[PDB]
Amino acid sequence: KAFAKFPSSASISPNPFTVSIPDEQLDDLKTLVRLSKIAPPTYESLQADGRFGITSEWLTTMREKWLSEFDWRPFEARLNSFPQFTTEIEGLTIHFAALFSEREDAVPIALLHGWPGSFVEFYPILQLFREEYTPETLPFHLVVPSLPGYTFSSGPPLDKDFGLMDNARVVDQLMKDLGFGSGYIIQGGDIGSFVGRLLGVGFDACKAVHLNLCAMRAPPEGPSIESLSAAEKEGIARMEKFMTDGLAYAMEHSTRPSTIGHVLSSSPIALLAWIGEKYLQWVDKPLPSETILEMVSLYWLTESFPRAIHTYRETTPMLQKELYIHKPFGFSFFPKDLCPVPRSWIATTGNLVFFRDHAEGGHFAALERPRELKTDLTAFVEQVW
Amino acid sequence: KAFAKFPSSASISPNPFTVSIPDEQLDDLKTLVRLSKIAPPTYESLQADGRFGITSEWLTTMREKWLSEFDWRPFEARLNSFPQFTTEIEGLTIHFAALFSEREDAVPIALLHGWPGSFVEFYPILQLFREEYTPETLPFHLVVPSLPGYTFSSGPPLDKDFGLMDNARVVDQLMKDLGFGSGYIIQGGDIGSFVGRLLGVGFDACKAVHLNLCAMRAPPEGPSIESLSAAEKEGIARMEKFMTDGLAYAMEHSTRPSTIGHVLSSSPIALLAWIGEKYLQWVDKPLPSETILEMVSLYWLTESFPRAIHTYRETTPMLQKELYIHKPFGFSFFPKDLCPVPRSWIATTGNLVFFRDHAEGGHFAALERPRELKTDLTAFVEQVW
Repeated sequence: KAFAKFPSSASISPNPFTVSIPDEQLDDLKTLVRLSKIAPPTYESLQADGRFGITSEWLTTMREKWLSEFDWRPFEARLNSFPQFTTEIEGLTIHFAALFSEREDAVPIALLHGWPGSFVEFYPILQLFREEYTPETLPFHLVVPSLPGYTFSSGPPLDKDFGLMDNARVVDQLMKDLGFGSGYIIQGGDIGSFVGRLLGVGFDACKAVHLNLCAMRAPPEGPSIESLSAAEKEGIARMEKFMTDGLAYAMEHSTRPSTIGHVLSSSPIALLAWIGEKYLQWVDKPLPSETILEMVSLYWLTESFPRAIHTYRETTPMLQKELYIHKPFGFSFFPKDLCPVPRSWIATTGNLVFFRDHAEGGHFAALERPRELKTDLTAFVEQVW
Repeated sequence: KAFAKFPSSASISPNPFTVSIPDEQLDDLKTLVRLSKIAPPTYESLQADGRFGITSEWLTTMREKWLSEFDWRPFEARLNSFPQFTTEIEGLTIHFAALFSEREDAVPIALLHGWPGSFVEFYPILQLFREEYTPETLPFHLVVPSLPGYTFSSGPPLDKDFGLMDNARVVDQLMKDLGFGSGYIIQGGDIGSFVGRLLGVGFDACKAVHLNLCAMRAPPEGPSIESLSAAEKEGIARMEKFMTDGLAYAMEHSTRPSTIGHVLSSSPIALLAWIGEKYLQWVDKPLPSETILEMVSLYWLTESFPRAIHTYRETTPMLQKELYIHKPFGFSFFPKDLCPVPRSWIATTGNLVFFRDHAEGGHFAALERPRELKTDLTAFVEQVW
């Protein structure tokens, strides 16, 4: 119950949430993993560098671990180690984890995840704050919502389209319900960075934004590639490779969400192969295999995939004009992220007053480099709030 | 045994082939279809027009038919109704169906399938020839090979890359082995049209080529879009939509063949959803549901998918120069095919001496309009041989 008390200005009632997956669901997951088949070996699946996707060796090993080493209960207990709640917004059940401070002057911050992530991606950071502060000394209110369509949050709606602006509207309303209408800051990566930009652009309660992803093309009337250094050019090269050789998954999410939704819902191995590839290719240092199995099992048990990809038709079909962030804007650069563009480019998309360049780390910053992201966010808030 | 005798000039021995899937394999297929799960309904899967891919209604209905109405034996008997053989080429087992004439002057023709097709796509055409001729009067030798990686043909190799040129080399060698080194003609659609073009371009034994697909962009120094009619422009519009909204599947096949190969090998429902979408969207008039189930079951039982997509990295990463077809070139235009470009454009890619424009029909011409494709091919051969 420590860090679980709602701010005095919150207008909603606390509805504590606990993850409790029935044994039957875990048994059926195991059964389906066991019955699932693996593709026959091919030239492509035998390439150790995995330039064609996951290897047969990796998938075979993971399937075996999922059946003999994997245990959901310990992970579930970990999920339940932090305060969690649910509240209804526009008919949707919105789940969120949080660490609330008892300090009246604490700065409200919403940490937004992306795909194939979830609220759990921020647990390592919440853990650091919990180890370093007490409810009476915590400088911030940390809210980690599950975006519509992800894990324990329901939706999106079945009778109407839902996009990035709708996601932004839900996040802003949640913060207002928790009593942060006078102001809050947003931290976002992946899809959360798209939502975060929209919040910084059109929602007044959002006072500042810190992102670790700025997907963009060469600026209009700004710095050209020829004005960039060797290191910055290597980054642009990596971005071009991602946009040409690494975006197929996104194009399928965007153009045929119904088909891929059904494909990945049919077998847990299908889901593991598709999402696992990203947990393997988007990081700097390899993640523990059990971490990947936990994340995939979480998506499977909550039927997240088919509901979460609705935003791809908008992120994967301006930044200097209509979507320019006029409010204090901060950025944390990790070299192995998907689109490592230079500071000069990011600076054209908003009032960039804070920039931190890191030597290591990939796409899942909160998971890979929690100390660095936490440290960066703290410095940003202290500077602009 | 009618139409099964090899030409007198064949250098290889006939190895009759028969399809015989063990009951156990059929039982496991049924079991996996039953245990497979379907995605929860979403806004996207409830769209009747299916602009986002297959609908929940369709997949649910097909799964039910697969379990209660589908019977493999009758289809298998149909597969075995025509002469089939296997032969080894470069270490690969190459399967092929055929109707051999007893006439010494019969024109050798190889009919090449594509993805998600197979040799069976040409059975309706072989059926028409068998009903209209006897071995003594058949004017052509009709060879329908299974390209490397498809159904009963093995490969591609596990220790080296394999591409379109390799496929062309195998087809040319097969025809030579059957004794057609003095000359043969090729008919091709989909991937078969890419292989067919390469055969017309660099293999001397190939005397002429007839295609029903000519994937291309606006010609270099040739006819512009402004020089096209209203009908032709509508065709170009359909091609642009396919290239922008309908190519995601190909981009995944091209960039991450290992991942998607494993994804679709995990469950028969995953395979049905992915391939079924194409059998639904690429045709003019809807195909019988049982036909789709038969084709998908064939791919499943032969583990075709992961092995067949190797060519996408080359078809989905010139036509006026290096790949220009100097030999007699013919084309059959079906309005609902994937890339319906105008005759003026196709004419820039080869010595086009034959063109047939049809009012109806889609991508699977051999399946959809067998009478038309057969007659077009016959007219072409008579004109250029």
